[PDB]
Amino acid sequence: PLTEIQVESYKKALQADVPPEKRENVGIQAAFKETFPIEEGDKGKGGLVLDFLEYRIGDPPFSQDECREKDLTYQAPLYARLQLIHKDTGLIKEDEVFLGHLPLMTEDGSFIINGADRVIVSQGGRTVGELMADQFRVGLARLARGVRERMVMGSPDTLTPAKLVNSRPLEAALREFFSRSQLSQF
Amino acid sequence: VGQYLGLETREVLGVKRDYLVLRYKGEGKLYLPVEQLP
Repeated sequence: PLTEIQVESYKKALQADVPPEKRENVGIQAAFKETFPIEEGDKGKGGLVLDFLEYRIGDPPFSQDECREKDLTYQAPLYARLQLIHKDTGLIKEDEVFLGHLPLMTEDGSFIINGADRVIVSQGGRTVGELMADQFRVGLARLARGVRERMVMGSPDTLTPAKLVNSRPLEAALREFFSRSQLSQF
Repeated sequence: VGQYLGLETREVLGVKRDYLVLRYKGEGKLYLPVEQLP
């Protein structure tokens, strides 16, 4: 079939119930591990290194049934464990940072968005799982950029992972991917 | 208000360093190296 190929695909792109160190270099994981670390040396001593440790996918607050009746979106929240290294001092600053809500894929390919049963057709040759992961990379690449900028024009001492990170660019990129998803006819 | 959450042997910048691990109430988990004075 396709749904079964497609479902698993997305399901491996998120690795959502896989313990962080049993996680393969795929989809988001790659996206994150590849796009991070963001360093600004540039000041002779230090500036900062911001490294990625892990990501957490929340578990769904509403079930598919609840979601289709109560007209809600079927999505888990995404968090990233970020860490700011002052090499000027050695000081480290950890933080779980909120990166937005990921839609979960129900058993038949469809997503549930605000009660509605919506599908991302692959037209094709790059499955739904890698289609998302690809667009995820772009967002992150933009988010990776708000940080590089703030580091340059903030006081390192008052900077912290949560302040450097702006999720908007990541979300804008997701909204657009899941925005042009279509309604299902089963 | 800083809460002292003990010492910890973390490896960063490619290798070990111990830090004094503090959670400032308000939230950050601050890791402060033993090599420094304060």
